[PDB]
Amino acid sequence: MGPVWRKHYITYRINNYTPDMNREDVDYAIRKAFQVWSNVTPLKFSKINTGMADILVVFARGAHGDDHAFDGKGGILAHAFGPGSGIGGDAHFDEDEFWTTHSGGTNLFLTAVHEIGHSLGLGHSSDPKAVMFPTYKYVDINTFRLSADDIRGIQSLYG
Ligand SMILES: COc1ccc(S(=O)(=O)N(CC(=O)NO)CC(C)C)cc1
Ligand SMILES: [Ca+2]
Ligand SMILES: [Ca+2]
Ligand SMILES: [Ca+2]
Ligand SMILES: [Zn+2]
Ligand SMILES: [Zn+2]
Repeated sequence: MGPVWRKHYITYRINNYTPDMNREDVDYAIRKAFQVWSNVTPLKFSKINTGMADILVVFARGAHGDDHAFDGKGGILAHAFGPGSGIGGDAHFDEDEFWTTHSGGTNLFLTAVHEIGHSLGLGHSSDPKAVMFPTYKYVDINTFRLSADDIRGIQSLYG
């Protein structure tokens, strides 16, 4: 298995906020995305507002300091680093996308669930029902669930 957090208590911080959405709606999407994974593992997530966090959530465009520049509107939507110090764990969202609460543009919650999966150590899935399948597809958020493959994947890393 690839890198995992060697602890079950994991912190996150939102570095900055997309102007595409209201701040409250970003906070909500991210909280809900962590909750998806917390609900199927022994992992506990704590949001910090200031200071050192394990998982930094970042909205940025183009070349943004890591060796993985974004590519403008479309194409790559987001990427994340597996567990580790510093940039390890961090989840970055391409600001050249239009982030949304809904089925228009790119749904932040669904994208964040996938990215946090990477921040926890998951790779891509070959199951098209898995959130870790590497194509963005809107699905009804109120009825969203991890697939059996996503749960196998994350439980193989933690618990
Ligand atoms: C549901 O969340 C997704 C997040 C990013 C992408 S993506 O298209 O940017 N992409 C990059 C990636 O996997 N980042 O995590 C896949 C791809 C082009 C292989 C697709 C789906
Ligand atoms: Ca980090
Ligand atoms: Ca892009
Ligand atoms: Ca944007
Ligand atoms: Zn990046
Ligand atoms: Zn991915």
